[PDB]
Amino acid sequence: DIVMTQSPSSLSASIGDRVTITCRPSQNIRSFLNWFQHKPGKAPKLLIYAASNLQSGVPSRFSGSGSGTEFTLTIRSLQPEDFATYYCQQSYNTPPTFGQGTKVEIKRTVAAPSVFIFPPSDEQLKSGTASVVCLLNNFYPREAKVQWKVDNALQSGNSQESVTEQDSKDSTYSLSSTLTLSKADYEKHKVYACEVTHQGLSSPVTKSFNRGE
Amino acid sequence: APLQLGNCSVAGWILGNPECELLISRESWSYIVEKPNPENGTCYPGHFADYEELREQLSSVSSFERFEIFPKESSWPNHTQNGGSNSCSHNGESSFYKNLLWLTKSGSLYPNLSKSYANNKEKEVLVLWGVHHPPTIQEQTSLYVKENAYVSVVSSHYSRKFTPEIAKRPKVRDQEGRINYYWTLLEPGDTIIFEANGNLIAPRYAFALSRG
Amino acid sequence: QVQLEESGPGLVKPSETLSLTCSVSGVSVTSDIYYWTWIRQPPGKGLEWIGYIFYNGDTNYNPSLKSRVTMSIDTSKNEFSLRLTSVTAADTAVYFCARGTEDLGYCSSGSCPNHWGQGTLVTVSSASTKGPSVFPLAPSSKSTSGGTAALGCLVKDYFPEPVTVSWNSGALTSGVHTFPAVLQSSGLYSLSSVVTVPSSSLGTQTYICNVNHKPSNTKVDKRVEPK
Ligand SMILES: *[C@@H]1O[C@H](CO)[C@@H](O[C@@H]2O[C@H](CO)[C@@H](O)[C@H](O)[C@H]2NC(C)=O)[C@H](O)[C@H]1NC(C)=O
Ligand SMILES: *[C@@H]1O[C@H](CO)[C@@H](O)[C@H](O)[C@H]1NC(C)=O
Repeated sequence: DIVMTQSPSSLSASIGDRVTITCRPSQNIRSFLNWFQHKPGKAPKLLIYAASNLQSGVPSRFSGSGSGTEFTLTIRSLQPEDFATYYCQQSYNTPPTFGQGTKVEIKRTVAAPSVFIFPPSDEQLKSGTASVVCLLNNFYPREAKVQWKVDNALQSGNSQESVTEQDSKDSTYSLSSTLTLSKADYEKHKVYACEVTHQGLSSPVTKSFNRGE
Repeated sequence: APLQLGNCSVAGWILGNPECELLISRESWSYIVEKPNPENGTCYPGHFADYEELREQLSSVSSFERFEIFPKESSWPNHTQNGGSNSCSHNGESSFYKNLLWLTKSGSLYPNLSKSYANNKEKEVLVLWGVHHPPTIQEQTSLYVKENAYVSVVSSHYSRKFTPEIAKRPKVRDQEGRINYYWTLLEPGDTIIFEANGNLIAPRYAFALSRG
Repeated sequence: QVQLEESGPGLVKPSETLSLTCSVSGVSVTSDIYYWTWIRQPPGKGLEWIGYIFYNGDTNYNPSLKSRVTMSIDTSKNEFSLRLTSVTAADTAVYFCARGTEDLGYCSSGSCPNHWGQGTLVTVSSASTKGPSVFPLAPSSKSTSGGTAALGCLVKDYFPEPVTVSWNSGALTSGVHTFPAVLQSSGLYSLSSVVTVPSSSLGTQTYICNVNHKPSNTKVDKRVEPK
């Protein structure tokens, strides 16, 4: 019933920047407020306990402040490993409640993707399905355009993309575009090309192969 | 007239947080002036039992007198006094609450203790004490020798046994251990009995008072 | 010091009961000071507290789910558990077990879990489990840069999530990217794991992907050979 409202819901900042996250409960909770950090695939970690108490092992660049109906988590010198979602949580009333979370992304310099293409494996073709995979490795910013070209014909509706979460060390992103075709449709064409457009590339980069070579 | 606590909470004042010392003496008051978020209170982290009731019972006082119920120089011949804590610092040095005494082992033993006080005054006496809960068995033994200790506080209208529970609490003021605080009002003619073989934060100063 | 591990991820049929267990190491679950808790995160949503349990009999569950929730402690196995009856798709979530230390001066009773497990994904479906088919993404000329080559494994057609992927049994970590799964038209999931390596290592160093699909008790290793 105590609604925990965080502001902002997401932010992007450079390495060394000072980052502040605000949490406001729907009523006065005194200092019964904690801050959690949650990295992808990892266990949520208690950073700040009872509004202001830093926990063991947490770097001193994290600090908590506030009381009553306004609370602030501060990261004074943002590091790449600080990419995470941060939650405030009130411990004043049952049930304990969390904020909606604040996703902290890292601003870094433009990085061009290295592109690679992978034709379907013979084992997969032995089952009647051909998956062609185009890979974009370690790029920034996240925005990228990947266009499939089959015999110099722009494809649509037969590809799916996946994007990694921001890397905790180099703050880049990586991406996969997978073209899925039946082995029949795949054999009626020869040239399979992946065209990549990105701010880090002066001109579009194309990786291609010829079926059967 | 209101009682001005400045930057201190009722807890910091009543327990004697070292930073709450310049508070001027008062024998009477009505209404306690406390900031919404006082900076100096329970410097050593812990649960202050029945605090809101205590705050209410001390809201209006007609007579107030602090005395050394258990004088430091003569009451504890068999035990040592801890060096206190950085969480309770005064003037850049580690200290502790003025009204309480952190008893520790003397040599290779923390001897059993039994201390009693009879309310010789014709007023009620506010007695306060604490029970320490170390974060680790190593700290329990280092301070009290025994791994399993007890604290007993009994009067004609009060009787409670406290068992230390060793565990790491979330860090508060760099402390994972805790000191739980307790209190009772000793009516005139009654006797309070303190018994322990470890973990007792003993009373040093009590308060004879008339409520209302 | 303390370690908590949730039971394996998997499926629960709708209207049936979800059962999860948390294995605890380092402390006793009979301890009076510690409380044991469960929390959940539905996909694309935040965190929801389910409740806590003390060995002393003290329990509290979220009113949002009280009627459906039952928690318990197993002293013989040093574990605690959660049971949730009449599940619906709304119960599809990552479930986290956790421990807290009673600290009444700074927290309501049982309300500050400070040591969490990594979580287990529960999917509510009437569908069956399907293990994955793993295929190689082999290093070739279409995968070099000069001093760097890319290889990987295509993990296709599985249900439900999740799948974990390792390389050379954990010896290979740097340069690995295991992508989030995509849901296909068929309703099954698929993903790829890749790694960038020195091309000088190609003909000498062995590369194998270890794909674990716990919901089907399936573990599969694929060697990626240059070609
Ligand atoms: C009493 O309150 C003051 C704050 O008004 C405390 O001083 C702070 O102490 C913390 C921890 O040592 C420091 O990180 C701050 O920088 C201090 N601020 C100032 C202005 O000194 C003081 O520690 C408190 N003392 C007790 C015993 O409660
Ligand atoms: C309270 O603390 C402030 C410093 O923040 C100080 O200026 C003031 O004198 C203190 N008040 C009392 C009553 O000591």
